[PDB]
Amino acid sequence: EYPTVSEIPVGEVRLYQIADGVWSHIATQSFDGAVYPSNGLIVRDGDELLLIDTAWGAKNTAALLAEIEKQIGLPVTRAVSTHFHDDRVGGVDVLRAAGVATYASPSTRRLAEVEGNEIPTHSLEGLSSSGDAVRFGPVELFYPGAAHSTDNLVVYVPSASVLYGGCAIYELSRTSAGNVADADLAEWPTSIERIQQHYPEAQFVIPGHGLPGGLDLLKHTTNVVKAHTN
Ligand SMILES: CC(=O)SC[C@@H](CCCCc1ccccc1)P(=O)(O)O
Ligand SMILES: [Zn+2]
Ligand SMILES: [Zn+2]
Repeated sequence: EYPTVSEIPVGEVRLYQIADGVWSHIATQSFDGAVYPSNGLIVRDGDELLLIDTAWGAKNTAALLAEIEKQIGLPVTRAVSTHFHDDRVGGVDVLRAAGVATYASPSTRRLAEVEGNEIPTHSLEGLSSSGDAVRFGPVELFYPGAAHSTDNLVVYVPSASVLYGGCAIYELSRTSAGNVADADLAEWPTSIERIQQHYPEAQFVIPGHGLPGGLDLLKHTTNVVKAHTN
């Protein structure tokens, strides 16, 4: 029932309802000769929608906006990118062209600029130290410390007990670290520990790629990272 990579041609986007007023969005994109699925989040914010992460590329993000208009019909008014790589900020220009106010931490904005990626317009203050959390409409943003990247944020929806880990959290079936180019393998288990401490009550955990699960994904990810380290 959760859509898989084989079911979503590149350029199409699926919406999956996780709880009332909470959806994931699922897209697919080419990376180094293979196509991968990728998740983001959509959260009802009163009469508006809060978007967490692009759909990995301009074309996919446009399809996401279209699918949202068709299936939900509320405007996306704000978007947060959880780190600076293309699967998270690629498409920010499309969001801005459609009237969406784009946000990310100062760190993410700077790293995106250096990388030559699209740059979210607005900075999110209050997230510069490991353990920092801030409220952002219907969600809490949390910086757990360096993991998949040094800037990676996670997102909690308190009304639904949904934890979106982004690329810091792996799906259960995944045994192999992916692109760990900007990763901090030594810090990553500690950062997961911070997430586990801060959100002990999470009922649903959404990884950056693949199938949703529960808090068991946190331990699974730590095991995989440590294996790539041992
Ligand atoms: C999310 C990651 O692991 S890094 C993001 C890169 C894409 C990563 C896809 C890696 C992957 C490998 C195996 C299964 C799922 C995803 P990009 O810099 O092109 O946005
Ligand atoms: Zn990344
Ligand atoms: Zn990713």
